[PDB]
Amino acid sequence: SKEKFERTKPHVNVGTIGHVDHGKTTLTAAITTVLAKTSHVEYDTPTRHYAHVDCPGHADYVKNMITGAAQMDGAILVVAATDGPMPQTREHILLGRQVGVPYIIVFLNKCDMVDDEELLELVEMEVRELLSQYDFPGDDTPIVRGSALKALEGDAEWEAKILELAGFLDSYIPEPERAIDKPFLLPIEDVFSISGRGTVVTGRVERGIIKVGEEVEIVGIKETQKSTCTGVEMFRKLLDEGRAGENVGVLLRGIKREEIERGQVLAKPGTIKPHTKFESEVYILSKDEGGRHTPFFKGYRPQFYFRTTDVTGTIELPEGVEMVMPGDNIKMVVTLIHPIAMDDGLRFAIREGGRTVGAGVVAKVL
Amino acid sequence: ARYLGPKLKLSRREGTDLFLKSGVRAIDTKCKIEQAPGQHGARKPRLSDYGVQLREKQKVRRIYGVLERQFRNYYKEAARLKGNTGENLLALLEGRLDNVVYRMGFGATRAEARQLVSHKAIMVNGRVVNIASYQVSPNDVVSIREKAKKQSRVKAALELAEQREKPTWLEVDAGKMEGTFKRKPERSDLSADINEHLIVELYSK
Amino acid sequence: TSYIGGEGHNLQEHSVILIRGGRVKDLPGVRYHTVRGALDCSGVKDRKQARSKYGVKRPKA
Amino acid sequence: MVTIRLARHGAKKRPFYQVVVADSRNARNGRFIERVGFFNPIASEKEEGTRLDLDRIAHWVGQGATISDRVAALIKEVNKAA
Amino acid sequence: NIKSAKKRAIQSEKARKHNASRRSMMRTFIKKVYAAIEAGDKAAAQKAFNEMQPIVDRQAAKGLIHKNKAARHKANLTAQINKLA
RNA sequence: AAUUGAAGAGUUUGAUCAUGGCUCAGAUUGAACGCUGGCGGCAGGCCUAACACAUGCAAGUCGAACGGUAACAGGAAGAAGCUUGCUUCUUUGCUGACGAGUGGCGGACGGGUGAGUAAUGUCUGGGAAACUGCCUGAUGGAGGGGGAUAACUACUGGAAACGGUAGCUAAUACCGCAUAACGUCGCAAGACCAAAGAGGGGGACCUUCGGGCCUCUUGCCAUCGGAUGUGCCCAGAUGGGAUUAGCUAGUAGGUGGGGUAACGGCUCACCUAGGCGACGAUCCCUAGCUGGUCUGAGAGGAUGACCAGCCACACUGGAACUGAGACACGGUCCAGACUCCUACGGGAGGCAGCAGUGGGGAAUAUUGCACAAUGGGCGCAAGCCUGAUGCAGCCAUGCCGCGUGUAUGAAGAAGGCCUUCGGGUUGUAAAGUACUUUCAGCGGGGAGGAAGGGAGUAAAGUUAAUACCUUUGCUCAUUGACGUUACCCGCAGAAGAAGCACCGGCUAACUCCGUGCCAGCAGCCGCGGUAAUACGGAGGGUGCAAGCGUUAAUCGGAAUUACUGGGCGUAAAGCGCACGCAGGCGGUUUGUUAAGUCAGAUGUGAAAUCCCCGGGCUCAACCUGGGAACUGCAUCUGAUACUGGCAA
RNA sequence: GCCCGGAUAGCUCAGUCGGUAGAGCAGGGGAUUGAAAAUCCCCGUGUCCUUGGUUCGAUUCCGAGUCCGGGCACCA
Ligand SMILES: Nc1nc2c(ncn2[C@@H]2O[C@H](COP(=O)(O)OP(=O)(O)O)[C@@H](O)[C@H]2O)c(=O)[nH]1
Ligand SMILES: *C(=O)[C@@H](N)Cc1ccccc1
Repeated sequence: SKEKFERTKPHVNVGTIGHVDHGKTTLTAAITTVLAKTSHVEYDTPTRHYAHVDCPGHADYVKNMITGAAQMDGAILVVAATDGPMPQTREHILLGRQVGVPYIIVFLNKCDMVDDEELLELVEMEVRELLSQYDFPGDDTPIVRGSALKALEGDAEWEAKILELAGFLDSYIPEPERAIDKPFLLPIEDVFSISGRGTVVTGRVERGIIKVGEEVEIVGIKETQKSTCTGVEMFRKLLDEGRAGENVGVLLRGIKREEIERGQVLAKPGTIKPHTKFESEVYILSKDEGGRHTPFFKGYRPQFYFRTTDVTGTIELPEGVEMVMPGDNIKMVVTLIHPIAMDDGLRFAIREGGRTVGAGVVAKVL
Repeated sequence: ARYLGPKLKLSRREGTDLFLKSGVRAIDTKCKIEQAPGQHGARKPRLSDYGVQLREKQKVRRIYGVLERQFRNYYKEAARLKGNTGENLLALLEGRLDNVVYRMGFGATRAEARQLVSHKAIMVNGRVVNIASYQVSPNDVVSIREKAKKQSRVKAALELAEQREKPTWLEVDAGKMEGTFKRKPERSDLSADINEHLIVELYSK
Repeated sequence: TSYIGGEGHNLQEHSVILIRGGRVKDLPGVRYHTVRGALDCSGVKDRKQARSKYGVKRPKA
Repeated sequence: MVTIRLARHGAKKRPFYQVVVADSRNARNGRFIERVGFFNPIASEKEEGTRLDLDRIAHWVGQGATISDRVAALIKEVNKAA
Repeated sequence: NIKSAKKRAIQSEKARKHNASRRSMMRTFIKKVYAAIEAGDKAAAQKAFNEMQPIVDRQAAKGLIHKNKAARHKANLTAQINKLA
């Protein structure tokens, strides 16, 4: 369900990135506590509406990590004072940029454990230099200290710093552009077999708008069929009109659980078609930066990460370049094993075995 | 529903002219009639007894521009009548409006008049009818819409009609673009070169 | 048992299918045909004729 | 109970009404004792279009039949006098 | 079940125990004449019958008993007391 | 005017005629699959798991029945701002109305499913031992009192559900009394039994100043009717198996009591020993029945979706109360299974109602709109409720209409294909050229489905009354989901719109290349062994058409269950033979009965569907008026040939 | 979305705890023949699913992805 949602405030989707044991789950409850005075939680401000994304900071759960990166306009980099520049924290800055996060809020956590400002400023500097190496103005990122556990228990001092977090959340992180006049597109991330309503697919509206009683169609690696947006719930809260940038849920027109899976894309009727052949421009990373340690070859099959997926495809290297060493700046044709909408200019990531070896950018569709 | 393809080919198969592509030309002669419907036309069909049934059936059907579904229903609407089915069947075949305006001359040829009717250009008893299969009642008068009157097509059509049958079961003025229809067509007054006896027998199995 | 009519197929050990009746008169004891174009039964490649049968889609261009 | 009500038969968008004498505890297109005429509000401006066996209607009136509002107004419209 | 028409359920039970009080009272008198008819006292039976007469007919009149039961309970009982007499 | 209606061919054999199976040509379907897919109208759309079910909704209503008014909106008294009546604001049932409660009515209809059921059911036709709210007709009565209780309060147990203790008050709620009739019981005399008051308005009169009183409307109590509904009873009809032959002990019947609205072993006590059974009881398996639908020349055979009548069921089994009516879908009580809440003592729930989800399956859809129309419930009424219904979405599932354009057009070309490379064919096809515009898309016009209702007002009955009530007209504003409607007009450009099976014979329509008993084809006979008219591809051609094929399925061809309308020497088929009960059939004469039969009549055979003749949607499908038919059953009145009964 | 088993020439499996892939059943290629059975003369058609690593060196070692079968969830 009930309670129709009021479309009065802008909806900017943000999320937290980092490493294990930095204060992840603790801060999730901390945000909703003070403002009241992959799993998601929300919090609303009198100026805008913010969606929060809590992704697992473990390497093996990269499947949930990249899906959580699809809703990142402002990355909340939570870094524990006792840890600093962690490899996956560095990779979250890497893969976050691989999906395209423009701004990032750096939150220094566990500051209550170390009272030394000298090293806390140094851990800050380590994160500042970490952002600089991945084309992020680390020196322009507002640094905010804080304690996760104490702020949740009720320590007003650490709780008031959450206001500073929200302060920079409204200043450093602005409301992005919503291409609503452009054809609707939607990254399918999760599927819910809602008992009593059927199959429900969730995601973050990329382009256009949506509304209850609108004919929709699903494009992707599976043959495209027809459906209908029959219900827009947002954390059990109904909505009449979801625009681009909204993190809502869309109720299908009665489909079964095992058809529409994580990987496809909901789009506007007869607008965007799938592609089987395209060329990409890549930035091969080094072993210490996150890539391989040996040069790969022609025919080699890594995974490609764009907007949600980890789809596998054969790399078609240009004739002559058979050894692509870690740190190369080449372009190669990419033959996907399954057809999917490829737009020229699409920035993605080339991964394999649990690591990112290249920085893909769709050059041209062949 | 229509053939809308190489329509003169149907006249080549049966070896007889059906007025399917009359036009401004009186006698065609440039179609290679009576020699080759298709590529192996030089061969000779055996014409089995069942084959002579089917060829007689289609003969009348290509002229009246109808199809099996509607043709078989016309047979059933003829089957529930007294007297003789055959004579009554040719009555229902000629009962279609597009046949009448063709007999009137308003429509040059068979198919051409159908387009004329379906393009809301014909009116009967003050009511414009777009349905080509309109069963015309005896003792009535058909007409042409004022806004769709004499647009150079009906002009060429009437001048062609001067060299045809112009039946006695209907009266055309051709001066006020308004013709009246009398009683149903008689067997002794129609084509007669075609046969309907087998069409009755074909559908009895 | 059922006949798998077609020139080249991909049914191996499972690949659930569809069955339409009808005797074949060649193999003793079989009165069923596997429907081409259902569940897992793919269409027969290289077909320009009788595609209502064999589950073949119409040529694109 | 008994009543002289209507019974809407006919096609969709082209309604038809048949004044019927029946037990009021039965459905619209349900069972009945008899139909007493009919009513066509969408017929035409032809010679006919409405018939009600006024006598049989009045025969059930003395028996205790309740005439519905639609037909009661229709009875006076078909001119009992004229 | 959630319906404001569940009011009939509570109206039923208050009407239930009430009808038991009336019927059991009605059937008590019927057993009374049976004891009197079994002692051979045709006067007391005639007397006891005169007692329940205004009772059973006071019950059929209100709509409880369907008056034919009231008739029969008197009818055969009428012929019963004079059978001994 | 109302059944003007019937086809065969292939295959045993060296060949033939037979017999006899097998198979195909047709039509249909609650269809499914594959391919394709433009619009529209009318229908249909969970056949399998009667499988489990999230959430919303699906039956409430009446203040013109009562105590009350917790709220909302006013009046009035009052009170505070302050422009002294502009506002703020505390009481008040005095009104309009109205949550919760008492009461009346509805909830037994409407709606869904087919699990169960082989006769307690259904259909047809008669019948008497019954009942029947609301509606209507006839004659009457409506006199006078009492006692509690819910809500509301005080307190209190429990998580909730859901109560408990003690007090307050009204009534069309309840319990007497009075009074009784053509009512009930009784041979009769006699005995016995009923209830309720409210609403509108008003002259005289009267005001313990509530009201009485007059009148109108409405409702109530008693009895005989009618109509409707319902219960019950007998006969006949209503599946398969005889590899089911004996079965039943409240079972067959009688007297008496009891019990039900009513007859009755319906149930008891005693007594008697019967009852059913080859013209099929019991038993076993399956299944809702019918009007009808499909097929068929008819007869028959199959079948029972949608519409309608009827019966049965409501998670499972069972019992009963309430009530006119149920022994009950959105009611109760108990046991059980499966879910659910839990503060772990204890409680809550039933989609086979609209949708919808999971699951099953080859397969069957939206958690839509409005109560405008019809029908139903309450109410005086206005209105209120209404997943009935009216419409919309979705789907080629089916039927029907229509479009994808028309005319002209010869270098009789290009390209494709065959070839005796001459040429033919594709092919007037296309292009070029000249016109038109349905349906789509866009923009404006625009029916009808609407009958009534509310206020005002006139006349006539009503009455003491110009008032009130009621009936019939007149007037104003109107009440529309579908709905960017049906239809109409305008605008632009051929512009947005064609595939599918087959092509040896049955059965309409051919050649070429390639693979060589391989790949594959197939409904049957069968093709393929290196020149395939049958495989695969190409072209051409054919059938049909937004449908075309395939498979399942019924009937037809099948006179291969033959009553209509077959057979039995050798093809399958005379018991080895005979006696003979029941049964079937019967010479000839008369009378007689009038049973069968026949003639006519009556009631009825529901409606719809189907057959005929007409009318209305641009036509059609479809809707629809009248008629006929419903080939049947029962009764009555006549006929007396033939059949049967009795007698000579 | 997670946790396992098979993915080994046409088919079923062995071989493994780093060392240049086997067997059985097949079937096929030739002479005789109208075509074969029968007889005889010769016989393995393999990316151990794929991509990659620890490498003198991976079927087998450790990783992933995809396919099939078998168990668990999750409930906008
Ligand atoms: N004492 C203290 N401990 C902290 C603080 N922030 C987080 N932690 C610890 O970090 C631990 C888990 O943090 P979390 O980020 O939820 O880990 P994850 O969800 O498993 O990756 C908890 O045990 C906390 O005690 C802090 O500010 N103070
Ligand atoms: C449902 O609430 C979605 N709008 C957000 C979400 C929450 C949890 C997991 C997945 C989606």
